[PDB]
Amino acid sequence: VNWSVEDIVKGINSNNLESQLQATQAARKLLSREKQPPIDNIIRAGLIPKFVSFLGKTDCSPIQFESAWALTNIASGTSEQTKAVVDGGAIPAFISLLASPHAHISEQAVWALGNIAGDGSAFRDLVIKHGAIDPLLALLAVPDLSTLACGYLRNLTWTLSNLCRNKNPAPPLDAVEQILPTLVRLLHHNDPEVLADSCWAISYLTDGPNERIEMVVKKGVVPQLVKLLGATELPIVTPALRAIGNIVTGTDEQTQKVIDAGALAVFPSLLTNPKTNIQKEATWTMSNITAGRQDQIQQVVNHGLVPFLVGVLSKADFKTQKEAAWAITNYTSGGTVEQIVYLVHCGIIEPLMNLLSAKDTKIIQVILDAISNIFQAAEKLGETEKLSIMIEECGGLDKIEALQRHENESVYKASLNLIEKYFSV
Ligand SMILES: CNCc1cccc(-c2cccnc2)c1
Repeated sequence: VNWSVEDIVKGINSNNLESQLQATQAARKLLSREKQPPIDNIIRAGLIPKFVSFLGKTDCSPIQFESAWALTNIASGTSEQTKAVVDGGAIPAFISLLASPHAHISEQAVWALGNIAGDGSAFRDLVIKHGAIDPLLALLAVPDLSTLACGYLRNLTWTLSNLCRNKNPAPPLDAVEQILPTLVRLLHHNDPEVLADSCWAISYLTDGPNERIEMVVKKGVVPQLVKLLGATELPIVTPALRAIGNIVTGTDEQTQKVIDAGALAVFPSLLTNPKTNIQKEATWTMSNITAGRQDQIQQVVNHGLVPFLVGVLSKADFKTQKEAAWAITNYTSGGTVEQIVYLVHCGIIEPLMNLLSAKDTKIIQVILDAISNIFQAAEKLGETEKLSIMIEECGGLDKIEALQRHENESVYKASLNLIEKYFSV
């Protein structure tokens, strides 16, 4: 404990496997240090090539383990540092070690690959090209997952989620297809961490174009996502909500699967969740669902979710309120006249008008857009007057006319539009 770099270098350069082993172990402990671990000094000393060569000493499993751990400590730092480990030839060496008869050594290799793949798209794809996926999946090829050591199972799930991570580009379609069945199995495993990381992996794969959303949804995971959406553990709910949120940016049939799985019955509690980001992401998800078909809007109505949207619009973090505004504009643009009537009876007008005094230019356009849609529904019933009166009684015109002095063009036109058509002669 507490060796200098000079001494580690000296032991590692000796012609003595045991001396090298003690020095490597000393290096790992130094790199394990919590405050200010001298990763850059270790790299500057030229130790990484030597650590990588110790990975192949199949005759001396303890120096395999120490250098794996030392190297993983470097690889779990910055991108330059991870680059240094990769530049040392570590990826093939680590993939070879997945096959090691020592679980401790196999596990380090899993964690190493996880940190390398997790650093970015190019390294993720490099790990895949070196053929990491097959021996990783082979480590989970048992009849029942419960028979694997918990920490072992957690490390493998974490590493697979990293192979699913990042965009531009997203992972190769072939690799996603190869990984997905094991992922679906992990998503049914009873361990909070395995579930959380499985959820993350799904949320990564669903974060893109509808074809990738489809690859996931064809595998029947949506009912399991909805169940996880109801969990007590925030670290499961958070990625499950993200995945559900991604899926409803897809086609109407993809969205409908989310509704069919019973997802909307969880949203009264999500739209009032004490954690700001859950509530934000729930309202975003709602805005994509109110942008769907009229029968899908009708299910939002039937689950009693409209009062909850009115509530979030009335009081919430501003970014959440911005999402609720979108949910409303999407609802009003695609909704039937009866569905828009119902929205106004729930009390949408007053908190809609109040958000017109926000100095965020975009929410103003969104709200004015929704007001226009509601008037068009009112035009079909001849309640245009009652609507104008109602808007005027909560202070709507004060906010709408003051928006004519607004130094943004798109706002002013649509602002003046309204004052003219529904508040004149
Ligand atoms: C014309 N499409 C409108 C639409 C559909 C679906 C979602 C959103 C959205 C835009 C910005 C923030 N949140 C949600 C907007």
